[PDB]
Amino acid sequence: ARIAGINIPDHKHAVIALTSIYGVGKTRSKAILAAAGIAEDVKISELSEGQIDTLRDEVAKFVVEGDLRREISMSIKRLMDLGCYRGLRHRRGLPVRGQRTKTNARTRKGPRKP
Amino acid sequence: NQYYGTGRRKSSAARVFIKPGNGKIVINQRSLEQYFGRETARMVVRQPLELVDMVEKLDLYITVKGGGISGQAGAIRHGITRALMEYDESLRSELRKAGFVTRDARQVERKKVGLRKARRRPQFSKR
Amino acid sequence: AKQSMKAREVKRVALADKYFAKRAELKAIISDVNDRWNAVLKLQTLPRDSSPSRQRNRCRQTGRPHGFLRKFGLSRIKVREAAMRGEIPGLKKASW
Amino acid sequence: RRRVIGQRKILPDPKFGSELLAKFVNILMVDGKKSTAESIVYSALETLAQRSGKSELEAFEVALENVRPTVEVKSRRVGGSTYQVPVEVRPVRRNALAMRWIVEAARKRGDKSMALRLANELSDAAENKGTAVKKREDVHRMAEANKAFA
Amino acid sequence: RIRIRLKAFDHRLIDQATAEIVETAKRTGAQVRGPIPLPTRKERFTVLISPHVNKDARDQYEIRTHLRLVDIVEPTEKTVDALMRLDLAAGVDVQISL
Amino acid sequence: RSLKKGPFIDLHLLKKVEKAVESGDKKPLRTWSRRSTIFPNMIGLTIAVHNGRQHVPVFVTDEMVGHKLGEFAPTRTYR
RNA sequence: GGUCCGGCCGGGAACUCAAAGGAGACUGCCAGUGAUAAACUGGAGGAAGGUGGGGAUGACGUCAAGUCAUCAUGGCCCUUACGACCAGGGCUACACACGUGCUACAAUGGCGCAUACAAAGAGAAGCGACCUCGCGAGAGCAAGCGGACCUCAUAAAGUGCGUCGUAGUCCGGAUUGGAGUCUGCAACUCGACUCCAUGAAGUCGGAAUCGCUAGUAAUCGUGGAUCAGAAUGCCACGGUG
RNA sequence: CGAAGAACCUUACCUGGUCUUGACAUCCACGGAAGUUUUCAGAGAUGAGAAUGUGCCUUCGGGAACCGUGAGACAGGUGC
Repeated sequence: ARIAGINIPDHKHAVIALTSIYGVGKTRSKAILAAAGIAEDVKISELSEGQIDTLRDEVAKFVVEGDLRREISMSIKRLMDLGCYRGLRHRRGLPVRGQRTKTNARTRKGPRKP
Repeated sequence: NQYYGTGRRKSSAARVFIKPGNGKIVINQRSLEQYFGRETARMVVRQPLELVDMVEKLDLYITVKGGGISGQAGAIRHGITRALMEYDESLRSELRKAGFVTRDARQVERKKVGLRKARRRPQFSKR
Repeated sequence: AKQSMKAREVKRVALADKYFAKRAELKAIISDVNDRWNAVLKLQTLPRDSSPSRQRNRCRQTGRPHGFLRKFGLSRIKVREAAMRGEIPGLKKASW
Repeated sequence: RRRVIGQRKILPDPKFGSELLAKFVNILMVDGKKSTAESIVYSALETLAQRSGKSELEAFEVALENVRPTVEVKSRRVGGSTYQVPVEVRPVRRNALAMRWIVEAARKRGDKSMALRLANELSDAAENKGTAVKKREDVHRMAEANKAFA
Repeated sequence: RIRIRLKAFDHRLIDQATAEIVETAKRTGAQVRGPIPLPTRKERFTVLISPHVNKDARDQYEIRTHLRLVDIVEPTEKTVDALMRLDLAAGVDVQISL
Repeated sequence: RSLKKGPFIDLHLLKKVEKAVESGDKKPLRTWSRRSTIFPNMIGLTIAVHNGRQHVPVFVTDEMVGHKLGEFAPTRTYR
């Protein structure tokens, strides 16, 4: 499928190899391994592009890491600001989830200090 | 012709029937070995009937209503004892002397409030 | 808050099937997120203080709302007496 | 405390009819789960006999001779400071307390498997080399010595 | 298997009751059950009638509270009519809802 | 985020935009129910908030779409 | 006795289950003990043994301790008042503790597919399967169930075959990229939880607050109500041990 | 902690809106059928409009079910 991105797996067997790719969803990997589909032991080089080229037209609209690590940060822009939903909390550069999580931003936005 | 019992131990809920000749141990439709296949107690159920030459004389049929294998090993003790208890009155002395009549009933006067041990009253050599 | 609000529960407590819970039985089923009709819901949420379910309740044998035990039917202070005429059949010497 | 009730009765091992091989495992258990701990102790005794090709379970003794003590030290401040006097352990105690030092040597031992942490330290224990035997010999260096200070 | 759940304040008054249903109803059909119990609530009951606030006088009574099961195989009116004609026993309950 | 399957409002607020959106060069609007979510028809004006120690002005420039009105109100001195 | 392999429905009362009324173990006769007292061991005989156990009644006396936040009420209470109606808000900051309560440091371990057995409890301001929709929290239809009938657990270990090689990782959910909803005027500078992407401390730390003696803390899990409802509290019995 | 739900929440308190028989409840006096429904304001308490409605006895007396406005007596709270 001519997989774009940054890294490659390093002589590890398929079922680690596939899952050590720097942004192809692990929990799903259990099943796509049979969709292309290939043996568990193969060290990924012997796939000769052609072996997963068998599913290529899917992959060209999937988030494989290149997207996930830069291009996905554009996605929020019509949802980004003060008003209703999802909101200005992201464009501010803050920790987005946890208990009083604005107060965790010490490191993220400058202060470091208590 | 036949003789019988039932048990209650950690946590089961088992019955047992003595039957005429051929000497086998049949739990519903399978053998002893299929039901305790690793379960290190397994000998204790056939032990007191192998004394009295079971092989041409008795036959043993079982069924179970909440398994419980670690506790079943004594529910069956008490049960198979109630069955032999009308086969031959002679062996009540063998079953007792071998512990095969005993059944769980005791705590050793244990804690209620704080103290460990709780029946025994203040003791002295002349207070 | 002692007696407070009773009058304003009373004034709409019996007709919630007429503010929604029968009024709904044709127009509001097409208005589900299961059935899609998006212009319809925005005219039935208007009833505000009488939208079912919402109920201030009434503690009755107690004169003021010091809770309400919805398993037993009495205030969070009353309990002692149940043990003394028959109301809580399970209340022996506590397990603690 | 006037009444005789002071020790557990337990039942014998499933194979050789011995409360010896039974108290071993029931010292080794530390977390509960018995019957698979009993099958892994049965795996210790086969890995044992790989050395020699016979009833090495007879040499179980010829290791246990070196792990059994005669003495133990308990609370005796009597004489205005620590005045020990161990007293000997009654005959029934000599080999259960030896199982106590076989299991503390096995815990961090380092051998491949836990079947082998026990079956190797028994092998050493017959060699007097052992870490269970070293703990006993410590007490003999200690309180059996301090016979002469009592 | 229509479960008529028979129930009386006392063992006295359900015994008097049930022994006629297992006779009367059974005469031509359905093998009619009547003795087989439910969790009979032999409890301890305490009411405050103390003529001032002082220690105790909460007279602890016992109770019987005893329920059984009348059971019939089919709605055979030429055997069963007789228990339904027993409507005149206004001092025992039956809960036939099934 | 618990605005759980789509938009809502302050109901009394947008009812009351209606002359201060009539040629937006005007002086501010004000709100006390700070929960306060708001329509993109507000674009071009000033809308201040009860923080609530004092009343601090938030600004409807060129982008408004994405979060409740609390995101700029300093409620007590954050150590 | 028939099987169309479901106690399916025929068919009879061993016995569990269910349980109403209840009912039986006493030094009871045997070995030794001593004063043929005293009672202590082992036992015949057992479902317990010398309160058999587990619940339980907790008298005067209870520390001048509480329940002075329903007490039941004497002495005395605020009354422009401590009397009663209503929408807002912010309690949680942090440099410091300090401990309760958590875990997370890899094999007496887990990781992956496969195999063997229980239940304490809850239920019409209910509980709700199969069965339709699934990345799933979460949508929906709809048989049912009033107390062995409906559903929540398909307790964890354990067993059998595969899989790492002692490895900051495959485990660490401390946490922060983006992605979702059941409720609501309402949770956001306030959550509670679902999908991926993650990766803070990590590596066995001493000084010394008392946990816990037996079926008793490790170990192996479940419920319940307050209540428009998220305690990590406690509370109670089970068992590999 | 008492809170087994300190953002409608059984309100401590920060604020404003309001009252001091309040919110609940009697003894006479003069009177009335009780309610369904919708529009617009107001943060809530509360404010300004519009339709449809009229029960049981029944001496047509007296009133009930059940809402008023005027009186004179007159209401309360963990305060320990």
